Amino acid sequence: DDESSKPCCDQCACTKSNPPQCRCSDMRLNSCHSACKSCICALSYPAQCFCVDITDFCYEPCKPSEDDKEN
Repeated sequence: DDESSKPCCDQCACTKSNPPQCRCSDMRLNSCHSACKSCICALSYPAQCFCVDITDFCYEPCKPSEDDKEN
């Protein structure tokens, strides 16, 4: 964890593998950012983007908060 540009998320989807895989921030009807690995994008209307980046825990949704649930 460095700056506040931590890779956040919005959508979450995992698959049963070994170990399991987990791609979050799957689709977005706009554009991604520089917080993923490599995002594919269609600069055509309706704009579209995808993050082929995958992890093993699904980053939490965006807009964190210690009031909700974060120990």
